[PDB]
Amino acid sequence: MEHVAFGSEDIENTLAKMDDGQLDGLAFGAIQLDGDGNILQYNAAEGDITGRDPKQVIGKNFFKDVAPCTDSPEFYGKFKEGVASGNLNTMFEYTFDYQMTPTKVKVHMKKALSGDSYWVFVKRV
Repeated sequence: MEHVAFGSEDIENTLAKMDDGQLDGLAFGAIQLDGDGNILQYNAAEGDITGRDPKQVIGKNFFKDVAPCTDSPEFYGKFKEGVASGNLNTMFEYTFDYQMTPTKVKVHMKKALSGDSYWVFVKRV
């Protein structure tokens, strides 16, 4: 398993090295999104939490298509503010409940070291 702690001060740095295969080895959920909210990466652990099939959601829009319960000021609101701003680093609790058993999680969003992309990291609380 890949040894990275949820909420770590340098997380963008550590995941920078990591291929889709290395992302699957994390203890928590990880999704890589572009600036428009399209899914670029989606790990096994996020899969175990939500029930989505990872390979199948890559290419879809997280806010419109996959996860419309996050299309809210308290989630997407903050995302788009971070993208406009070019800086983003926030952690909050949320409940995921679209076509699934409602599941409370801790959500951490952060700008990646790349370019114009963004991470969403998820764990159970």
